[PDB]
Amino acid sequence: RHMARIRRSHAILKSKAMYAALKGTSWSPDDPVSDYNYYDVWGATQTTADVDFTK
Amino acid sequence: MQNGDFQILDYTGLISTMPRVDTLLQSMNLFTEHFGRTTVARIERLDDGAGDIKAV
Repeated sequence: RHMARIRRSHAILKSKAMYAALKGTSWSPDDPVSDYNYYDVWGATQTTADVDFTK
Repeated sequence: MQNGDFQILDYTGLISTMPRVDTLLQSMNLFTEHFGRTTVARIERLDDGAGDIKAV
């Protein structure tokens, strides 16, 4: 039972880390050392194609 | 038959009717039947999950 819990906990973390990449940030929830912001690191910006459904 | 006392009749049989009964659910075999011995039943349930893994 404990082994299965450990496996599932690692699997969840992998998916969360992969998701965190798209938003342009590294995943290090409890550590400021490796908390990178890629837009800042590479010197870029985020463009927004906001869509309005009300019209 | 006999109408009154001095007259006769023609007899045409009987008519019968019954109400409706629905059997939709029984046709779906959705339930399972168990036969016990006493009027008390016990059920046990188990839950499991996962957790977070923070950086170290």
